[PDB]
Amino acid sequence: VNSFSGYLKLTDNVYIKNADIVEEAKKVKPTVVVNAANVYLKHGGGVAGALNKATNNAMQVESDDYIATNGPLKVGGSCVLSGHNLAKHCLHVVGPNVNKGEDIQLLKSAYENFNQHEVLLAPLLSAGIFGADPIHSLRVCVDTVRTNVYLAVFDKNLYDKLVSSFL
Ligand SMILES: O[C@@H]1CC[C@H](Nc2ncnc3[nH]ccc23)C1
Repeated sequence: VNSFSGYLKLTDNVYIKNADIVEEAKKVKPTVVVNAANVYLKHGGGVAGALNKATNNAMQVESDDYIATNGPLKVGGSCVLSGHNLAKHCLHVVGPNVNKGEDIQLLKSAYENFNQHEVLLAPLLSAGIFGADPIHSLRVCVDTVRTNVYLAVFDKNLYDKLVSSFL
């Protein structure tokens, strides 16, 4: 039993809700919140900008130190950093950005990072400003993630489309 509430169950291990991931993280305090990161951990907009804003820019400060030490992430890769006031940990995962021409097949690799964590609160990778089809992202999530994932979808209209079209 965990504290996630109001989710629709899609599969044995994947759950979905119309929610603001920032507000969901603030209420649940999950062990892991996933950020829709880029390779530079520049959290300017989309989910990343919203998560970072909710940390009063502490996520960005920590991220800049991480990059200065380690260099950029790989597309499809991840790193674990602090969850600040939102979660114990933040798993920064880099899905491909279609608006940069990145290969969509890397979306499966990106979701594989979730399997290193037993339970996660997450957005749909490569959705929103990353330019992928959220319906495809949900399919890859379901077919790749084996651990327990709670997906927060900000837009009510998209949420309804994802549920109604789910196979
Ligand atoms: O990137 C586009 C634009 C926003 C959508 N993604 C999100 N999904 C869950 N919670 C969120 N809070 C803020 C954004 C957000 C998709």
